[PDB]
Amino acid sequence: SKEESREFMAIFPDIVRDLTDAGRHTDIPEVTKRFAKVLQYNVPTGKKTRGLSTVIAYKMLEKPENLTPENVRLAGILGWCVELLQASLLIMDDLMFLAINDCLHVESSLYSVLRKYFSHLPCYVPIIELFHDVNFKTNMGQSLDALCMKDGRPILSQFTMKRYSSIVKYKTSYYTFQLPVSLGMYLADMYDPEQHRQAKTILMEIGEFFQIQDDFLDAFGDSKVGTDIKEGKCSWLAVVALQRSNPAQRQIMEEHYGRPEPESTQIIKNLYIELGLPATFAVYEEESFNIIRTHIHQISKGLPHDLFFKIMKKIYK
Amino acid sequence: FSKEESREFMAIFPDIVRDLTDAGRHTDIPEVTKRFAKVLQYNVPTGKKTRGLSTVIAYKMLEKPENLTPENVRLAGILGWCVELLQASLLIMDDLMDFLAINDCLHVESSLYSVLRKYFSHLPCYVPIIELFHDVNFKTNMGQSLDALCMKDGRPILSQFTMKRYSSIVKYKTSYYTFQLPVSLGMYLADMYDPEQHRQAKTILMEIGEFFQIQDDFLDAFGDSQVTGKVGTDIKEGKCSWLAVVALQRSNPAQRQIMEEHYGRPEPESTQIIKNLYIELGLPATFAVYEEESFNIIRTHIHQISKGLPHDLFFKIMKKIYK
Ligand SMILES: [Mg+2]
Ligand SMILES: [Mg+2]
Repeated sequence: SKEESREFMAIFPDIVRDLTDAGRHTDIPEVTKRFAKVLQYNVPTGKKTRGLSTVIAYKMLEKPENLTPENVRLAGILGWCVELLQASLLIMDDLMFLAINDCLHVESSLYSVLRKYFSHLPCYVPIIELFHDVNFKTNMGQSLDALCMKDGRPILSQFTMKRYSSIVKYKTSYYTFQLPVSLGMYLADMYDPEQHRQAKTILMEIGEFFQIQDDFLDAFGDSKVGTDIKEGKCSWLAVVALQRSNPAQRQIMEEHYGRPEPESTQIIKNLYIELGLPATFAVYEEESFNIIRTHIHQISKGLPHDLFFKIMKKIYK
Repeated sequence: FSKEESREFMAIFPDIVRDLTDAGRHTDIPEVTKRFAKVLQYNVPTGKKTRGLSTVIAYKMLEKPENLTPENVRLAGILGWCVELLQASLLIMDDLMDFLAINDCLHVESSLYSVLRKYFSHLPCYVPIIELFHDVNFKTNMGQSLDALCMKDGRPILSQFTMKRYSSIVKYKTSYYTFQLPVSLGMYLADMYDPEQHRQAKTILMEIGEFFQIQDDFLDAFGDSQVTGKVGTDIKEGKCSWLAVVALQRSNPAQRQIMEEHYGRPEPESTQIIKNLYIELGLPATFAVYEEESFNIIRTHIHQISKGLPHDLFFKIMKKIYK
């Protein structure tokens, strides 16, 4: 809603003041002034889907009578901590020392925000541990992604659906889907590991569709102009292409996948069309939607079905 | 450090590797975990481990003798390895900025929080220790940013080379994680939470940290390469060195123009011109006076140490740096 978006965006200026203009580090004003610009440039622009998802999750997990402006604001601050992590990850991926240090500094700042607003609450240690664990798992995901590339060349023998599913889970789904919902759960004082486990099984399945759709639209979407083929990325399209390819089609992937020449991108796009990847994606979208929806209906305990259907409608519709 | 202290500390390392890579977790991604074990083994346990062993020595000299069990000294060792994980992440990053990727650097640092949760999450010192690592991380980042702001394009900004800025760089970039972190970890593991005690320690440790870096800066230009086993490149790299800061303080207009023209140039001739100016400006004699004056100030601050802190810990740390 407009009200949700506006109240969330209104928190950002207070976070910048907390990190750069709170009377700390008085001997190095040039660094804190510059850090405020780094935050202002890199963190609050474009869509804040992960941050707003944290507030939505909290609103639908908490007891209606506990949903106070103060508590919704705490959910918003957790949302901004997720956006500080998102900004650190985006900046690094765009860069790939002053630039690199800025990404580490943005990520490090979220723990200062957690200490200021949550150190006095029971959810403090669970939330800190969640951020630590998600950071470790994200690093493992980036490492698996990099093990699909040798020199500047994609290793197509590594492009298996099993490896693809693991990359998406660790590199993307944990911090994009699990982190917002688990933060909402902890702020609502839901600590039952079985509740977090059940949420995870669903959110990892939604996360996999989210990235497969992103991969499909990289090549077949209507105008950014997608560069997955050029960059030799382990994309769902490349994985399914290798499954469906005859030896002659496999040779085309080996020769042209991950080449910089615009003709090589066109050759791969044409092969994807020849292999019927658009039709294969259409079938996956319908079947995955139906399968996840069945799994949400089987969700027991005090987990609201409503939250997972809302997340689905955002991604699928 | 004693033979027993060193051997007991080194015995912990293979456990931390198994804890992080071979304890039944991340069952679906064995290629990544097997690789990460090699990243830890190849980068973390090699060389001197001064910061890690300093954490152990700090704990042993701060804790009540009756509480110094093998189990507690082993927890001090695990905290020391958490400092060495941080140190390995910073050293890998320095080497990449001059096989391993940037992501490995992030992964090695992230792993220390997994070790902290495993071994300390049950103790009252847990949140203080986590918050100390978070704060030292943020301050180290600020130090690295301040250091980077002394360079514009590929050239040093000599107007930025002030003693005030140099002192702030050494404090935030180096002294907090190298000197404060080991001692504050030792204090927290000994259930010493008094901010006055942490601040008393900090006053001394930041003074030791400043001499540590000033001596390192001096030896970069004036050290014996065959003795130190490294050829110094601070002049070529245009680093905000104590030598450069003091040179600019002592320089007449003609001497300053030599720094403007030749400081941070790749040509070996330019390194010799700057070294000759450092000799002309009496930087060796200035360093000798500083070493004597700083030793005496630090020795007195340690003699004066209060808040029930042990003077012998800080004398041991000082003695190691001044030799
Ligand atoms: Mg994409
Ligand atoms: Mg040096």
